[PDB]
Amino acid sequence: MGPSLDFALSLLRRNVRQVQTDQGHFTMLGVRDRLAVLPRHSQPGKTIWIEHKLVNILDAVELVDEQGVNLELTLITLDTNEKFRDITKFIPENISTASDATLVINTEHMPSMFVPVGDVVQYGFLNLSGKPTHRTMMYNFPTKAGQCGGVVTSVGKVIGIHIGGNGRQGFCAGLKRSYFA
Ligand SMILES: */C(=C/C(=O)OCC)[C@H](C[C@@H]1CCNC1=O)NC(=O)[C@@H](CC(=O)[C@@H](N)C(C)C)Cc1ccc(F)cc1
Repeated sequence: MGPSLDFALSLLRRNVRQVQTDQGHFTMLGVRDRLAVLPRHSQPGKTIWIEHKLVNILDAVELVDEQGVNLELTLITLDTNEKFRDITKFIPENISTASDATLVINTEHMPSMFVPVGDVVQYGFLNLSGKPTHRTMMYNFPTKAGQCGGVVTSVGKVIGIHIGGNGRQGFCAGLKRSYFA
């Protein structure tokens, strides 16, 4: 096995989970300890369904920038025994671009799905069905419903969470390491 494939599969096995909220199916990224991240629009309630079981959410922090503008991420703290393998060191200190990224999706409807979205570029501002949103990046791939939460990855780096699309292009909320400090 090559190393790119080994890293994505390991991500699926240890960190990228199938979840459902009352808003539908999403891909969740577990980052470290009991800390995971979802797209804010998933609106996790007091419990969330993770793979095969209902898991209690102890805390949910919706991330905004300094202008109070939406970043489209929610940090959730889970009531579980598991500590996620810590992948914080694979998350850049600042929102970074990449070449030939792969989007890793894991949902009940789209299990263990690899989507070659190509180069990921700085985009910045995105208007999400009436909600202004900062710190996004963009890939010219026609992503679809059911793919939100998907993890944007390239050469052993975890750089974003899939949040939206327009039929031609897709957009992620950029990851930075300090969110998970
Ligand atoms: C992922 C979430 C989803 O499936 O919604 C139903 C649960 C999608 C992915 C989009 C859909 C089409 N292509 C994609 O990659 N995210 C959304 O649908 C997102 C809104 C958009 O993408 C808009 N372009 C819209 C016109 C389809 C959801 C969203 C709504 C409101 C917000 F404040 C933030 C996000």
